[PDB]
Amino acid sequence: ADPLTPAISDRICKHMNEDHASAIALYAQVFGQQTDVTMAQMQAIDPTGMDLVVESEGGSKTIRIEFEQPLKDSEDAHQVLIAMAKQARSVGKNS
Amino acid sequence: ADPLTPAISDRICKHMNEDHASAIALYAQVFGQQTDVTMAQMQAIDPTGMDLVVESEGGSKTIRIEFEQPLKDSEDAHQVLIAMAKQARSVGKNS
Ligand code: HEM
Repeated sequence: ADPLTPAISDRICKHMNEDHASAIALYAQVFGQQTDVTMAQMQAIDPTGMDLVVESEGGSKTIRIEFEQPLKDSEDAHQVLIAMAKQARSVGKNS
Repeated sequence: ADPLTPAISDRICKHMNEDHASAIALYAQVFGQQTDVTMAQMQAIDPTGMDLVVESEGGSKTIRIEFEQPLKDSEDAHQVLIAMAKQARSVGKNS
């Protein structure tokens, strides 16, 4: 796969924001430890983490989630976004 | 997104077979109604369905799963592959 350039990041974030916004809000809630998330957007994803813009009652906040293991290409990014969505759905059941 | 040409199909199937083989076996079990699936591969995906090659004890069999609604582009393909994986994991619990 292609390495995680800012160009590739932009395209990943664009597609997540348009077609996977529910998953991003799950990331913000479970991995970002944010309580009453209204919506969340991905601003960037890079080898070591992702930057989320998170909306709630108190307005907007930017947070960073750091990955346990650095991403080496867009396939690593795919696998982590899949795994994080599954893990967040499991955790979000119990609050 | 790009329309579902055989070229795009080839690339989707290639990536599913290399990085999502577990999901394909779930498709074969739940949507293909195949019992003791050893492994499954995607041979083609087109606007109306997907062709799976499915290995079991009795050897190899090709099956077709037809989509309720035809796919119009690669994003539709993405959404159906995601949904089918989630649905198969739910069903596969109860046998
Ligand atoms: C050849 C291209 C692609 C294929 C074949 C593909 C296939 C899949 C499959 C099978 C899943 C379900 C995984 C599972 O539940 O086991 C999935 C999930 C996902 N993919 Fe892709 N994908 C592709 C490209 C992309 C791209 C370009 C992005 C983002 C920029 C992306 C983002 C995601 C996300 C976020 C999920 C999880 C969605 C959710 O949990 O609701 N995928 N993909």
